[PDB]
Amino acid sequence: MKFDPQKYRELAEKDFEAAWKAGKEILAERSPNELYPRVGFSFGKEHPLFATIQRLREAYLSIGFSEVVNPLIVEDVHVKKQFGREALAVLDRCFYLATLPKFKELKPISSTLTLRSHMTTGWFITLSHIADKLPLPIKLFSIDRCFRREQGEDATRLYTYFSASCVLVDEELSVDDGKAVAEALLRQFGFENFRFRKDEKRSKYYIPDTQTEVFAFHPKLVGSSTKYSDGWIEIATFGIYSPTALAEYDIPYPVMNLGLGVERLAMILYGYDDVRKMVYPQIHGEIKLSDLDIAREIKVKEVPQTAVGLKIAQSIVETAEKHASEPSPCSFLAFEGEMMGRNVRVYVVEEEENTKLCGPAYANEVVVYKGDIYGIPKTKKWRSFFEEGVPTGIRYIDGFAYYAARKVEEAAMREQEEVKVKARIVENLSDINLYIHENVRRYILWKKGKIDVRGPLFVTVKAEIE
Amino acid sequence: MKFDPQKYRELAEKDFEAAWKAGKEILAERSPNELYPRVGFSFGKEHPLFATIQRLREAYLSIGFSEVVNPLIVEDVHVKKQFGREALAVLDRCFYLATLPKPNLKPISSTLTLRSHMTTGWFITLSHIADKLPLPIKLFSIDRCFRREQGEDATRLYTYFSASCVLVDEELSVDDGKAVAEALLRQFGFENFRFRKDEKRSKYYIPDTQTEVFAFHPKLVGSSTKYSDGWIEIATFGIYSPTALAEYDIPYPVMNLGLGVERLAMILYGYDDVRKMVYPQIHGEIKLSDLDIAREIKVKEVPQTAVGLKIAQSIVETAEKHASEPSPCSFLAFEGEMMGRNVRVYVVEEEENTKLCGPAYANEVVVYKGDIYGIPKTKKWRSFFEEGVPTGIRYIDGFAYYAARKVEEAAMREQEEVKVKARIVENLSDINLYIHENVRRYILWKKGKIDVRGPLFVTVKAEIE
Amino acid sequence: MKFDPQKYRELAEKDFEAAWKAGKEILAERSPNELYPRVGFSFGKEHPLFATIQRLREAYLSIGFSEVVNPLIVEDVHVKKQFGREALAVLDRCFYLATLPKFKELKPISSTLTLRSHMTTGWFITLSHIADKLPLPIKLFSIDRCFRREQGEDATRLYTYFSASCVLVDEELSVDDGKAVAEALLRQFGFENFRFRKDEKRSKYYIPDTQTEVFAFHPKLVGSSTKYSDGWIEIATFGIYSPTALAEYDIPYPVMNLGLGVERLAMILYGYDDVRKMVYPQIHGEIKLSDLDIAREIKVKEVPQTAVGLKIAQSIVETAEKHASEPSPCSFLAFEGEMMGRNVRVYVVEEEENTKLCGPAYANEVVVYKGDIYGIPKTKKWRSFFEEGVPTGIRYIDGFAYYAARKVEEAAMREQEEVKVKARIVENLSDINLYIHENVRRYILWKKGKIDVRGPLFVTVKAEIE
Amino acid sequence: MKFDPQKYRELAEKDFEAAWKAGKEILAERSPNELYPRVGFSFGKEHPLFATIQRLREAYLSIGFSEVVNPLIVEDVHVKKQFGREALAVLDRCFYLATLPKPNLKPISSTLTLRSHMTTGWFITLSHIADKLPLPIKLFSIDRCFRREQGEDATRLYTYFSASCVLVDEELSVDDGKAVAEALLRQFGFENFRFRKDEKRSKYYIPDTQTEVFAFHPKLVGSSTKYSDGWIEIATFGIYSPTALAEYDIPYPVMNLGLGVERLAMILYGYDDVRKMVYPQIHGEIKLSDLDIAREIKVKEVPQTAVGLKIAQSIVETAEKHASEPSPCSFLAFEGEMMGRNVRVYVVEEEENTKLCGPAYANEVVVYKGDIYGIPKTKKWRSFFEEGVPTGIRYIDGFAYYAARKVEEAAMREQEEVKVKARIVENLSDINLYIHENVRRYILWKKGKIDVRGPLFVTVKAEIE
RNA sequence: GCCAGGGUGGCAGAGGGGCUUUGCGGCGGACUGCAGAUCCGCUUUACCCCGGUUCGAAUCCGGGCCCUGGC
RNA sequence: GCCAGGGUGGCAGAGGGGCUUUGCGGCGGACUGCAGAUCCGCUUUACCCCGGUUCGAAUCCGGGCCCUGGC
Repeated sequence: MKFDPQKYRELAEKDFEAAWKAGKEILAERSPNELYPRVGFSFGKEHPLFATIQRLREAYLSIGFSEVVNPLIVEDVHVKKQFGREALAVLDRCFYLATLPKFKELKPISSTLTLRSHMTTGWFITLSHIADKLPLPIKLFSIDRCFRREQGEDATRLYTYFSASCVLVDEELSVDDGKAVAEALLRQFGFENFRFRKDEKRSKYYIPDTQTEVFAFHPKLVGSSTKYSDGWIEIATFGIYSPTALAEYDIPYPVMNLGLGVERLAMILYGYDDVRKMVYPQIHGEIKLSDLDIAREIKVKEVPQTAVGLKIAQSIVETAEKHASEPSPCSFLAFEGEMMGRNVRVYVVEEEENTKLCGPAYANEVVVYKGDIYGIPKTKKWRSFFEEGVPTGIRYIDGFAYYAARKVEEAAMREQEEVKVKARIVENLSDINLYIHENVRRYILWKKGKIDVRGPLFVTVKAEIE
Repeated sequence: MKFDPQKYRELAEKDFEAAWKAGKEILAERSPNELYPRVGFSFGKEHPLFATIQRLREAYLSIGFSEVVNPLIVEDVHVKKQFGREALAVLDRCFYLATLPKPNLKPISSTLTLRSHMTTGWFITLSHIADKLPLPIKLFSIDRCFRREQGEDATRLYTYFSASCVLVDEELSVDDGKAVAEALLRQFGFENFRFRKDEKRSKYYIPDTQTEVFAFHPKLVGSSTKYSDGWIEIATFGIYSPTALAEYDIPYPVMNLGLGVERLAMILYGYDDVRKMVYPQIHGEIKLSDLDIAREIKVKEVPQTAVGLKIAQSIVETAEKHASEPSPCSFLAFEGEMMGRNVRVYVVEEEENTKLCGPAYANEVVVYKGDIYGIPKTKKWRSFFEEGVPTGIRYIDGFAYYAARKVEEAAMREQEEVKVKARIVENLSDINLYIHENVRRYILWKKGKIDVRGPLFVTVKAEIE
Repeated sequence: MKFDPQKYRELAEKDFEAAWKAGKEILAERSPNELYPRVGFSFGKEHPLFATIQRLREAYLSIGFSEVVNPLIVEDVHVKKQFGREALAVLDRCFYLATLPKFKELKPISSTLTLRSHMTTGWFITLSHIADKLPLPIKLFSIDRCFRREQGEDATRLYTYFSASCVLVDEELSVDDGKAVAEALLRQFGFENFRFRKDEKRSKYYIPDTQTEVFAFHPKLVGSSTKYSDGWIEIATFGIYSPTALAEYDIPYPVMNLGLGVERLAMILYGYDDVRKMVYPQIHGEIKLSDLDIAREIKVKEVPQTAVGLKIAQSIVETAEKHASEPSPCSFLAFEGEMMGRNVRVYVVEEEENTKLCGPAYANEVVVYKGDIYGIPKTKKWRSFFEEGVPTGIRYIDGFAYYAARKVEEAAMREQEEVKVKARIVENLSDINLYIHENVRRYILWKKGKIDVRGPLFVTVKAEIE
Repeated sequence: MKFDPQKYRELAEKDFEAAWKAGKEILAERSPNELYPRVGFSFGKEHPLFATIQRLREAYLSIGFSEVVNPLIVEDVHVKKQFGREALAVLDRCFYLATLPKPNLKPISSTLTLRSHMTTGWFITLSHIADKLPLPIKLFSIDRCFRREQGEDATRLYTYFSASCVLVDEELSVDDGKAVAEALLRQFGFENFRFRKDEKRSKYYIPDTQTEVFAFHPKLVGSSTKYSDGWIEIATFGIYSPTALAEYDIPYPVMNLGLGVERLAMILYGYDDVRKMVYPQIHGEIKLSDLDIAREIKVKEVPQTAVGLKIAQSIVETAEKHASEPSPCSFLAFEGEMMGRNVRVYVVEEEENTKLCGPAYANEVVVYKGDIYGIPKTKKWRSFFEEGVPTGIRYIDGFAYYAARKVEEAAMREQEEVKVKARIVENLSDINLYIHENVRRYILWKKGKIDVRGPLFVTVKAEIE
């Protein structure tokens, strides 16, 4: 609550300790669902692919390459100009844009247009307009989507993917330029060593013998459940465009092209093994809450609506903790004072005999651990659950005590003169006045986790209002 | 050059002042083409589309939304499940993927479509989580979409970027959309918002929730465009219709807001034509600055010898003061030895009535607004000299280097005497300067001009002993 | 509210239009304080200094310099080693660290320790440990705080400040290296042209004649209320460290040092003219809300707590708009239905005669504009206010109507049989059932802005419950 | 090299296959020191402290807090207004600023102090806004603080970075602090939190609000440190006491959370000693990789002529197969002309019983774990060859270049015959290789070794006609 | 840094060795009023900081800052 | 891509031309019970996709995918 600067200055200057100890008055007194972990700020997370793409952007930028957007939709006449005869085997792995003619009848009519199968198809077009018109060397990059049909599968390969590519245009170029660029780039993503082998594919658009495959060594990978056990993985490729191809676009200068698969680099930088689970987690049921998250989701259902009632609840737990061993039958006044224009007396009791006030589980605490919600007691048997899971800070009596106080509160509204609520055996969270949204309940089942809140609460509260 | 600390330590515990002035001996002596601005670092420049995308990724994150990647390639049955009746239409604006049959031709269409808007992918994505994650759910995604519009590029482009988000919760209203729109747009500097109901009342959104958002950005008022009052339509949103949602087993309202990246990036980076902003190479937008072109203007022939330079420096020297003398006359500029052969360097003129040096000997090469000029440093030209970039190379300079190098060629061939002249400058070559074919080919393309002319009329004589 | 996937699928497949038009049921019906602009998400803004420092970090990184932290607290023996005799005039502008000896007695005892007056004092120390031990050239930078007492002022200069400095260590160096580096850096912050003049200060730690001052041309500045009218401003300096100084630390190689004032570059990149107002806005009363922000802060005080009551309020405005011209006296039933276990009749009226039901301002709307809150009517006289300020979307009758409905709601609780609330003349927001937090009210006064909500509302509501 | 498109266009409309194989003529022919890894780009690496600061600036922004700059230099009366009684103490840990009096000496202290914690600056900053801005107010600041601790650097450092925030509102509790702590720490990968009351109950926070926050980070379990169970104290917070607040006319509770950057950055980047993480130069942490040192191993003398190379390539060639032949013997490696003078190049050996080439002629120079080795490619060495970086230069190579260049020196001096030998390699020089003084001085400093040894025993004979 | 007029209450604005403005504005309040009102009550009695002069200084003097007509 | 055993309900698990498992689990419910229970009710009657065989296929055949003992 707010307070008075002057009053506190004038009292603190005379009796500082008083003022200080009094500061407590300005703090908010919280009802159960307003207490950490039940309260929390949140923040947006970012997807591993896009994190990687942005990193890659900064990687190429820092080594002097400039950003560019190449043509994505291209007349397949360009694959023919770039591959020669091999051209027809490349277009078999491509997609053609088809449209709908000018109702329920209509059917897609293919066209000549394609969706680039790789950044190269467009580098040519883009380079043709500026290779002889810009100061040399020209260093450009583009990280963007491409398409390539893959044996009609999502498992053998996704249909779309990102390629982080670049091009170096200079008068004098050797394969040592791709190597120099491959290293200056990967070394920023943590790789420490590199090996370059010649690609047996020897593609028509690359000067023969320049098409190199690049292997990098990454620490994170060493001793990994994968095959990249030794830390080495093929992470990129490159070459020097053929003059035959450059001609078809009238490019007079030699051009080094080095590109890389973004999906794979993300899998490495963020620890994934299944490309599809990495980019499409939701769709592949790869969702997950943390114990912390689930604990925050366990809420108290019935809660006293009066400052008086909160006290009443406090008192029932207060006096239940003390006299939790008084053999039955007994009774104690937990709270007496007035609420809602009338005096009230609330008592903790046990009617049955040959036992004690509170059952042997009244003090059990609800704690989340490795995905399940347990209703357990702080025993040297549940040490791990309490030291590793996250304790909700609610015990059976706590949940009950709030139930009770809400009841006696409702009574003193319905004018009634007496109300006595009692808890017997606990089968589930409901019996402890504790709930969780229907979505969290489904996440838990979907995830094959359990709710295990059971026990002998046997706690009774008698109230008499006037 | 490297030095010795003790030397300087003691060499100055004695007399500081001289030790200090001595330091200059450690500085590199630069030959003409190793001098600013002919030397410089460069760096990557990013593209405005992508910068904007990134700015949006951050803008969505700072307001709670987590990033997701939505299905791009989709069976057209999804568009049918989401639009219902009007679906027949909607599909005429999408593309379908076709493929070449494995002959033992013509591409054979399939039932797969490229998403025309992000919504097609959102329902799919949400069906796996909307019932198992704590509410609210706030997801977003800036990604590519494909749309055929008539079949023109001035109308719109085939591919574009959508920056959109979904907001799953138990109780939503058109107000949640407005709130989000503001939180996101305020971060790009928009100051005021106005919402209006979008007439097209699409069937995928609850009736009357589809809203069009207008925003006032200060950059825009005064705009050489029609956003002159500063307002512009920049986004749209709606709450999905349970008709569509129910098709995916999503049991809660879902707000969907989205905004076109291209329009935003054009506002932010100041572009008027989308295709010029996105594909500036393909649309002739290449652009070197003045400082960049100056950087490219180099001295063609330079003296390799240490004395080769001390020479041209003198040729340029004496001919600077005695440039005015009348013809004929001749001053001795240099004398010493190179390639182990003592020589004498002379600045001269033979003809009569004229003078030693033409009147353009001290004209400096300077770049301004894309053109390379060769002009004298007169008040008539201050603007060019003070807002353009002066190459630092004058007509004599360009020359004195060609001279001092031609004598170095005399000594190499045992020869005994050589005399190279200089009269009328019709260009850069004539002044011993060049620019690489690509920058020349650039200056042409950008319809720019080189104007290096003038009366140099300065001759050099030297004979190697 | 949530809904049923199956029920909606099975009805939409048969009668799509029905389902669709029915979708409206799942939308939340909002009470007045839950309507935009009264609702809004927010986000953290960043300070111009730190934005700039981070930009500068990326600027040096992209041009191949590496990050370093230099010594900030230094034995003044280092100024003596670096400046020679000029050393004592440099330490007069410095701060010495003083401590408190080992109560109320105690007094600070100076020491030999200083707080670097510039990044240079520390570059020497840092460079001594690695100039001969690392591959050449060495490119390092550091953007960090420095101190320099300035004639006992905050106006003539702040005592602390950031310096974004760097060093180039190579065997061969000329002043053309500082120029090349000054440009590759500034060109990233938008400057397009540069001029370098020799600094008359000719400082002892720089090889004579190398200490260059750097002037850059920036567009943003052209035609500016400043002196940088022409777009040129001195933005950095540089030099080549003296061998005399390098020796004192045993540095054998030549070193180029170029640094820059971060505060000034921020002022340019974010449009400020007073350094102190830029870094310490709060302290200099430079705070500010937007009309949008203030509009969001105008809340409705008394609000119906029953779905029934919201309707009642809706009806009073409903029937007040229609019959707002019926000469007095008159009366109309606005709403009749039951609320809280009893039937209720609410009427709009005017008891006085020779006028009409509603006053001539009942429809005035509260709109924020250029900082003041106005209670005005959509007249071709207030076009600008409505087209430029931000309309709250609340008019006198709206605020009142909610008051009323809350009253009749309270009545039907106190069992009462009749209640009649009436609005006469409006002097302020209070009279329209509209408030603003005490802080926003103070911001408005502090900012010298006004609240101008006046007018003849004269609206009456009679209710009769049973 | 540049080429002609028509040439290749037609030159292949005829026979593609050959036009393709022809392209290789456009590739640059690289001399030894222009080959990978002797060539490479480099780039700036950022410092872990500053990266962490930046990561925190983002972390605070994504949770609502706006950035502010707080007063650093402050009159000690503020510490007195905020701590009250215990203020006497608190000031003994701060520094005071002293200055030299303008003689017509010793520094004269003033009453100004460098802030030891961020709180000293927060009250000042908040007094101007806590009553005039809409609540809540959420501010933060990652900046420098000064603190004397005993007078040791192993204990703590004099300066450090504080990442802190304030949260002004009408109703706060210890819960707001925990919530914020989680929102901020979760973004650095901490998964579980435990809060405990800080015993020191400082007077600037309401009694019993001062909390110590412990967080579980997965990197930390297994930790070669004592955070082995993964938990660590990483931040602290409290709600200010109105005793302090009232001194500034702030009428609302204020939550203050703060966390040390240095500890966080050490966790994130894996450092055990703060001063080694912050000042790695001053504490000998310089570190070149293997690939970086390989890059620095260069061929000292290289043949300038085009044929100068075609030569050494052959010297290296024939001596590769016929390396095994017994002594004496002699093979003709090259014959053609350079500097316009036909010559013959021979690989030979005179002595007896031995062989042409020593047995270490094919030893490759490779870098591994900081040391430069000269070893043969045997299974005994795979680990070195497969995890280190092979310079690509073998003993003969290093040599054949020295040879082919010594004959180029024979032709330059009109001479007619020269013969250079090669026996026992005691090092890098002996194999015609060098590393710059700085990398050598580095390898020493990092107590690393160079091991270039072996029986080369290979001699070259050639006579220029 | 050199000559000079000067630093008054939230804004404004005269003034002047002791009491002393005034306007705007504000906030509290009253009203049979159908439009931006009317009226009563309201300040921390305000005159930068350090010295001097005096019984007394915002008013006088010295200095030091703070705006300037400035060189 | 080549040989072969094969793809059963949320998990598990036999089976087999028509009816047909079963265990775990779940959810709904009852209880005088002081600790993780007891009992009644509960499935979309489940057997990948396209053809064939048949009056009838999850059960038979051909093909196509999906795990494999694989070359």
